[PDB]
Amino acid sequence: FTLAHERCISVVQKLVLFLLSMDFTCHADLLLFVCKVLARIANATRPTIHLCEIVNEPQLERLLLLLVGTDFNRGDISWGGAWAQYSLTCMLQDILAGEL
Amino acid sequence: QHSPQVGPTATQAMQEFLTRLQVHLSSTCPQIFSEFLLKLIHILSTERGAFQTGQGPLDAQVKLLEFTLEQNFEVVSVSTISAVIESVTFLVHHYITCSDKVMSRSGSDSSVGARACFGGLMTRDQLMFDLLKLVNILVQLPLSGNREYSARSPAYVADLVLANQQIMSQILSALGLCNSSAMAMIDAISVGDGLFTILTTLSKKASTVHMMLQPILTYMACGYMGRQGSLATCQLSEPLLWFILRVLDTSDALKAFHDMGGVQLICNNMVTSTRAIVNTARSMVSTIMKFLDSGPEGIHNFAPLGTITSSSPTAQPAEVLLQATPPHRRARSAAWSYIFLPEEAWCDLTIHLPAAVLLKEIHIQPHLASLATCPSSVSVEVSADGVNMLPLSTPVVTSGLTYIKIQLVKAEVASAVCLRLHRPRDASTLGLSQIKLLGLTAFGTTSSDQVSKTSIGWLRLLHHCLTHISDLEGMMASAAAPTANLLQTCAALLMSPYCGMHSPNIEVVLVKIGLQSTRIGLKLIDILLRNCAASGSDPTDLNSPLLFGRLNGLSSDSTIDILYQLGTTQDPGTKDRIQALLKWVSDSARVAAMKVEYGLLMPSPSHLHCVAAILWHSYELLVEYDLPALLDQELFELLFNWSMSLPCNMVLKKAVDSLL
Amino acid sequence: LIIQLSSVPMLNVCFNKLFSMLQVHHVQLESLLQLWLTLSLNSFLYNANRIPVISLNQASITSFLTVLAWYPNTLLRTWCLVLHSLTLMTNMQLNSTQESTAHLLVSDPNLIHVLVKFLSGTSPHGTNQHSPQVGPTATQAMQEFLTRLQVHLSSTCPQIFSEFLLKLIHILSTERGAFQTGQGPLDAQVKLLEFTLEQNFEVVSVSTISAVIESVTFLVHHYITCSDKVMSRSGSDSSVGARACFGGLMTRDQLMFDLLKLVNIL
Amino acid sequence: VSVEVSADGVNMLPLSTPVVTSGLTYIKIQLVKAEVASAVCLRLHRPRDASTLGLSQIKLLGLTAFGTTS
Repeated sequence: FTLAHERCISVVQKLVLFLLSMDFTCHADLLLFVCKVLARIANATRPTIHLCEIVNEPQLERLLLLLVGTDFNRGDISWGGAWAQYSLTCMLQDILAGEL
Repeated sequence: QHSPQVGPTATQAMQEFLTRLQVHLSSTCPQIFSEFLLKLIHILSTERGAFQTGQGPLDAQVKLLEFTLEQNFEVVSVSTISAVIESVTFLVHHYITCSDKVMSRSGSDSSVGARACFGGLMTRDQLMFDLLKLVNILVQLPLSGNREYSARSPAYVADLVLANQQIMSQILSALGLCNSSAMAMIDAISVGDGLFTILTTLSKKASTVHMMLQPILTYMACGYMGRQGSLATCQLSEPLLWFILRVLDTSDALKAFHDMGGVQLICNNMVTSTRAIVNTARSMVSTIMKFLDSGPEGIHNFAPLGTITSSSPTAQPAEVLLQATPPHRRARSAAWSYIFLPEEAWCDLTIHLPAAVLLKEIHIQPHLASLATCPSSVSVEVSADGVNMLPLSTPVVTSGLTYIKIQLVKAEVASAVCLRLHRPRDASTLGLSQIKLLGLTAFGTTSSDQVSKTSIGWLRLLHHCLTHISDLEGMMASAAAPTANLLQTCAALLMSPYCGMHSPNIEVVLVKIGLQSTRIGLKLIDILLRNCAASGSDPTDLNSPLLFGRLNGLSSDSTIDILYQLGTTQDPGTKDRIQALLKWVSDSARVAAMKVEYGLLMPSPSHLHCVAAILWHSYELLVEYDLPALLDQELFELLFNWSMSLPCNMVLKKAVDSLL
Repeated sequence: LIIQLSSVPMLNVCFNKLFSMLQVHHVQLESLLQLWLTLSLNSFLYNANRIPVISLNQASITSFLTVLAWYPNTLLRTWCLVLHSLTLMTNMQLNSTQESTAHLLVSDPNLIHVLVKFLSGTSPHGTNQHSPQVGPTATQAMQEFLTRLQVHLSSTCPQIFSEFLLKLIHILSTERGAFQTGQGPLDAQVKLLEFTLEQNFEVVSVSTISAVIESVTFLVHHYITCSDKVMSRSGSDSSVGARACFGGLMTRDQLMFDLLKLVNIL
Repeated sequence: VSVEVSADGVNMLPLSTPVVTSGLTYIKIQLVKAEVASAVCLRLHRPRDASTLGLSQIKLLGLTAFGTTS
C-alpha cells in the first residue's frame, strides 16, 4: 500500500474544483464524503500534498468565504448545515496538520 | 438578593397619580399631558435608556405602557412623534436581532417565542409588544394644514414614516428574521404579529402605491445590511412574503410594480440565489448508507452510551446518572450525591460520547424527595473536537425547579459536554437523579422555514405576478423572458424534492413563460430534451450559474404535461415546435445507428409516447398548418429500422411501435 | 524528489483580506475568530504560551478593535473567543524598529472601550432568567489575557500598563459607571481588582491617581450612606455587615473592600 | 415575599423591595431600625414551578413599652 505523489495531484485538484462548483442541484451528503476522501488522499501520499499545491488564491478565498462569508451564511443559517461546516473545517485542519 | 420588581402597592400608587393628573388636565389642556407622556417614553426608550439595558422595575413599566395606550393625541407636536417612532423601532429591531441561543423555562410556562408568527391563526416581550401597539396607534394620526401638529386631502403620519429610509429598512429587516409554523401547512400574540400589523396599517394609509412600493424595492435590491456585490440577496421569510403578496393584491399595484422594474429584479434575484445554495435534502448517498444497514419528537437519548467523569478526586462514581430508566419518584435517597468544601463554589461533570452528535436538548432531573439540594444554577459547555470546551451562555437560574430542560435554538455538533453546578442556596450537598442528552446522527436509523433556507420565495412571487390577474399576464411575460438562465433555473427547481411549493404551480409558470414567443419555446424544448445546463457557464468564473448535477432527458409526469401543453396549443409558431420535436426524434433514432450527447443516447420512452399522442390528437383535430406534410417517409424508414434492431418485449420497443 | 513551498504566506494574505473585510460587513466575526483559532493552534488546547502559525498585520488588529468597539451586542461565547484571540495575538510578532504587539494593543484607545463593554454589560436580556455572573471559564480567560499583557510589557515599560489599569478602574468607578449601579458580572470585577492589587505603580502620573482616589472615595461613601432598611440571609451566611468594625478582636461588599485596599496602597 | 407595616392599623407602607426566597428552608427578615407596628401585611408570590402554596408557621418578634417584655 503506497501512493505516488505525482498521480494524485490531478485527482485532488479536480476534487477541490468539484467542491467549489456545487449549487442547488447538488446535495450535502455527497459533500460530506468528498471532503473526507480529499483529506485522506492528501494525507496518504508519502510526500504529503500541501494546500498551496491544491488551490489558487481566488479559490482559497472562496473556500474560506464558504465558512465565514456573509453572502453564503445568514445568521443562524449555515452553508450546507452544521455537518457541512464541520466537514469543511476538519478537511482544512487535516491538510494543514499534514503539511506541518 | 432582591427581585427587580417593586410590588403591587407602589405600582397602583403610580397608576393613581397618573390618573389624577389626566383627570385634572383633561378639561383644560390634554395636549400638554400627552406631550409629557410621549417625552417620558422617548427618554426611557432612547439609547442607553432603561428599556434598552433592562434596568428598572418591569411591572411598573408595563403598567405605564398599559395606561399610555388609552390616551388621546389630537394636538401633539410632530417632532416628538417622529422621535418616539425612531427610538422604538431601533429598540425593537435590536431586541429581535440579538437574542440568546439558549432557551430554558418552567414546565408551567407555555408562551410562544418572540420570532413566532400567526399563532392565533410579567415578561419583557410583553413590554416590546405594548411598545409596538403604541407605534401602531401613533402612525394613524391625521396631520394639520401646515403639517406641524397632528390634526384634531387628509394626510397622515404614515406618509412621513414612509419617507424615512432608516425606519422602513429596520422594520423590514426585523420582519425578515421571524418565522411561522401554522402558515407552513397553509389576532396578535407575539412581536412579529405587531410588526405585521404595523406594516399592514402603513400600507393601508400610504395614499399612493409608489410610496409603499419604493422601500420594498430598495430592500429587495440590496443584500445583508445594505451590502452590494455578486451572489448577495436579501433575506426573505414566510410572513414577509405574505405581506408582500398582500401589497400586490390589486391591478394598480401590479402595474406600478412592473413600471418600476421589479419583475426583472425578482428574476435576477432568483437566478443569483440559486447559485449560492446547496440542497440540504437527502439523496442517493443517504439511501445507500441505509442499505448498508449502518454507518457513521424523533430525537434520541445518547447519554447511556457515553462515559461520565468529574474533576474532584474524592467524588462518588456517577455512572448511574446515565441509566435510561428513571428512578422511582418516591425514592428516599438521591441517586448521586456531592459534598461541598466550605471554600468551594462549583462542581463539574463531563460526559464523553463515542462519536459526534447533533445536540439539541439537555435534561437534568433533581432529587424530588428533598428540593433543598437542587443546584442553584447550571452552566453548560460544548466541545466538538473533544478537548477545547467553550461556554454556551450565562448560567441558568434553577432554584425551586422540579425539572431542568435546556434547549438550543441552533443545534450544535458536539462530542463532549461539561456541566458546572453551583452550590445550593441553603443546603451544602448536591443530589441528582438522571441526565439525558438528546440529538440526531448524520446517518443511520437515528437520523430522523423553507423560504429562508432556499430560493423558492422568488418563484412564488413570480407565480403570483403571472397568475393573479389574467388581464396583465401577457405584459409580465414580456418582461420576464429576456432574463438569462431563467428557464434553466426554473427547470432545475421543477425536478427536485418538494421544497416549499407544489409542482403544478411550477408547471403553470413554465408554460406561461414558454408560450409568449417562439424562440422561448424552442429554448424550452431544448432545455427539457437535449441539454439542461447553464448557458455560457465556465467553471473558471466562480460567479456565473452552473447547473450541473442532473442528467439530461429525465421524464416525469410534470415534464410530460409540459410537453403535451407545448405540443398541442394552436398558436403561431406551433409548426416550429412540432418541427423541433420531430427533429429530436429523428436525431435520437439516427444516433442509435452507432455500430454522443446524453438524452439523445437515451430517449425516454414516456417522451416518445407523448410525442405519439401529440401527433394523434393533432391529426384528429383541425390545424392551420399541414401536419401530413411534416411526416416524411425517411422518418418512417428510420423508425422501422430502429424497431427491428431492438430486442423484443421492452418498453422502448413499445414506445417506438406506438410512434409507428 | 521535487521541492515544495509553504502554505503560510498565502494563508496570511487570505486572512489579512478577511480581517480587512470586517468593517463593511462581508464576514461574520464569530465564525472568523473560531476559524482563526482552529487553524492557528494546529502546531491541542488554548494554551496562552503558543505562537500562532498564521500572523496578522497592524492594520488587521486596528480594524479588529475598531469593529469590536461599536459591535451591537455580543454573547458570552463571542466574548470568550475574543479573549482567547487577544491572548494569542499578544504572542504574535509584527515583524512578518516597530513596537511589540502588546505595546500596540495597550496604547490603543479602543481597548479601554472593549474592556469596559465586557465588564459593564450582560448578555441580551430576553424573557428568560439568567444570573448576573459569567462562569468560571470567562473569568479565567480574562485573567490569563491580563497576565500575558503584563508579562510582555514588564521589561519594556510597565508604567503604560499601570496607567491603563488605573484609567480602566476610574472609568468603571465614575458616576453612572458599572460599580455605581451594580450592572456587570460581579466575579469578573472582583477578579480584576484582586489582580490589580499586586501591580507596581512606580512612574505613573499624578492626575490619574487623584482622579481614582476621588472616584473611589465618593463611591464608598455613597455605598455606606444609603443601605437598605431590611436584611435577609440564608441559614449558612455568617459574614458581618458593612458598618461593623474591629471584628478581628462573591459579594459586593468584598468589591468595596478591595477598592479601599487599592486606595490604601496608592 | 413583600412585607408591609402599619402603625395606626389602616394605612400600610411597603418596607423594601421583595425578597427572593427560592430554595430556602427558613425565611427570616430583620429590620435594621425597629419599627412601631400594629398591623403587618405579607404578600406571597406564586411559586416558580408548582401552583399551590404551603406554609407551616409565622412568628413576629418585638418588644413592648412596659411590662415583663422589657
